[PDB]
Amino acid sequence: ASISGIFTTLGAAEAGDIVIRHWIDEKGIEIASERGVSAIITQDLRGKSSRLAEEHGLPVILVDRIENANALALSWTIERFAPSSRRVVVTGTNGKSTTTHMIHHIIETTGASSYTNTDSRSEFNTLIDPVVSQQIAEASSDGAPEFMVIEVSEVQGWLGRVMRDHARMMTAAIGPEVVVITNVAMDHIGLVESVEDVFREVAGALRAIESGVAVLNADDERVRAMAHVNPGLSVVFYGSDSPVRYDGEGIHIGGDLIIPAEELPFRSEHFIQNTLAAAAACLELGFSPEDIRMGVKTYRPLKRRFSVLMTEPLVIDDFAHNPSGIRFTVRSAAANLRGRLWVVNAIRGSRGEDINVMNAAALADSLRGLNAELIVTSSSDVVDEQNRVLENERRAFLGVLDERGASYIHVEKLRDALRMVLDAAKPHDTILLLGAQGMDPAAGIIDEIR
Repeated sequence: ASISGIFTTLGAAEAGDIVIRHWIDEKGIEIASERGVSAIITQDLRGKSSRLAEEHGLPVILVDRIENANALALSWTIERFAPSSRRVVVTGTNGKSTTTHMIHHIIETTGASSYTNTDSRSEFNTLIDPVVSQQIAEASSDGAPEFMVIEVSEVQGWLGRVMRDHARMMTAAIGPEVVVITNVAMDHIGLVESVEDVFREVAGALRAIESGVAVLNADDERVRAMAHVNPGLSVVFYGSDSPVRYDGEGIHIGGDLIIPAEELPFRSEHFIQNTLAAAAACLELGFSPEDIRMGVKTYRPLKRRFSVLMTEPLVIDDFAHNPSGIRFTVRSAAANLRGRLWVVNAIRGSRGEDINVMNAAALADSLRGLNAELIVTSSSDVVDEQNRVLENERRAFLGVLDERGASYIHVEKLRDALRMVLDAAKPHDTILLLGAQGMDPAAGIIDEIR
């Protein structure tokens, strides 16, 4: 067998490797020939790199769309390195990383081998980079893994130009036996404008395979509607009334109650819903409810997923960046509320006015009827230029809170906002920190303040 001549990114390339890259320039061609790459697959040769590659004797394949090249690179890598592995694809709007990470964990707890592309900062779930197929080759080097758990981004776009049927394309390249759908929610405005745009893209992952099991969410009206998308698939449900379900007693696998409420390591809506999805898929992979019970109790969450940073006052760090996420996180925070709720939310810099208006609206609704104070931050002191809050975005966000009459204060710096909330709060109060990149460095600042 051979473990060389594999598809890699330019940075990870070695002699004989095939670099796949959205675009390449004259400097890229130089680095490539220095490393001895066999060939380069790109969508764009910049300037005079086409003639420089000819001089270096480096073959270059120009493709109409790099996502198609990466999808083919992915199928060939799987057939070449792990064709017998059982694969699971996880897609939806929210909770893909948690569901995928929990399935990977339940399988690894069992003693079985598994590959996963997930991490807290899940950036390698796209067909713009050959990173997943590069990682699959690296994992299969000293033997192929029995299982693969792969998170597939429902919506993707390069140059803001949407890659139609990206989920279908990526799923078909993997060819999983199980496909897990989490939810259909609004996010990535520009790529999608309507909830039907999201529904069509998420449902495409089911059209990607002729046969297998579809693990669908009974608590989402749109995800439940996906049962009649691919009749060749056997459908399994999770959530309410379904075999895998949650209530006061706890998590019920089948007629029995496998995990009682107190045994649960975490209790948030996000954790619980994503755990039922992971459990449902694991039953289809032929795992016992005891293997699942053991996995769940041994589980360690991803960074900023309802992460408890402090006790008295309770400080929770959640990465809610969209409306349904924000609504869910606030409900989970309000559940064990003993005093005032202090919400520090970071405006999504350089993400357009539409997401910021939708989030501002969701924040206002979730907070009405609560003993709560809202501190909105620009985090200008801790963000890079790719996440800078623009004037029009700040005014759009604060406009919604003004129109609605939500009690708020805008604080430009994240460090000023975190100092402000820690002084104002009392031990029985709960501080909920929300956001994406703008709220990422809050855990680190809290350490410097305490």
